[PDB]
Amino acid sequence: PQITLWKRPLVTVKIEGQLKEALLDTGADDTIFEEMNLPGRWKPIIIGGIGGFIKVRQYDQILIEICGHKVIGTVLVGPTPFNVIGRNLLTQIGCTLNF
Amino acid sequence: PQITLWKRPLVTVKIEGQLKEALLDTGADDTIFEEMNLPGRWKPIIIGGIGGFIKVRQYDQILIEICGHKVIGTVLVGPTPFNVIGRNLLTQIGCTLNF
Ligand SMILES: CC(C)CN(C[C@@H](O)[C@H](Cc1ccccc1)NC(=O)O[C@H]1CO[C@H]2OCC[C@H]21)S(=O)(=O)c1ccc(N)cc1
Repeated sequence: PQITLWKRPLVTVKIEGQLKEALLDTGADDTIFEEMNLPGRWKPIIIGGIGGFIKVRQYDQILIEICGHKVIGTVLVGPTPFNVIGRNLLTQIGCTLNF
Repeated sequence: PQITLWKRPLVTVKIEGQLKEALLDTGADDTIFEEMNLPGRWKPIIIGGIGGFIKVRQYDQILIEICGHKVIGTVLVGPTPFNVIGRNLLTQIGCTLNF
């Protein structure tokens, strides 16, 4: 689908049987989510953004279904004010910016 | 132009005679830049991100030239680690996400 930018690019995602809206963020290298449980072992990491840094739990090989499209990749879990889909996953769906 | 997301969507920008690379950020409501002087008065404001908050000087009706396209709108100046082009300006060029 084509998405304009007059409103926040929210999309519903299915991840670990959980339904959530997520922000298609081209400014995000990686995908981070609010607190929720996921499969496998994880590494603690710190990510930097506007205003400072936050500690998050790093998880690899996470299944997310995004607007009917399937993807697997790294998903970080931490105190983000919003769920964002970063570029690590936007690529796999062939998402592009266009103007 | 069509832009893939395997690398950061950086673009060269011209703003107040200054050349700058900026991040096309669909996760950014507004456009912010690192410290720089711009003409006229400004209002102090606070913006929120993943790491926390920062105070920035708000300027309205700012001319920015982006990859050959011209736009005018609000541009904030503050301690961002990167210059980002938020949705307040991404719309005016008719930028869209596509997958
Ligand atoms: C700091 C930059 C490199 C931009 N980043 C993504 C960006 O889209 C954030 C994503 C974002 C969105 C909402 C809240 C926090 C962070 N946008 C943002 O900070 O927006 C603020 C300026 O315009 C306003 O719009 C809303 C918040 C304000 S980031 O959050 O820090 C980031 C960096 C690395 C990763 N892996 C994931 C996210």
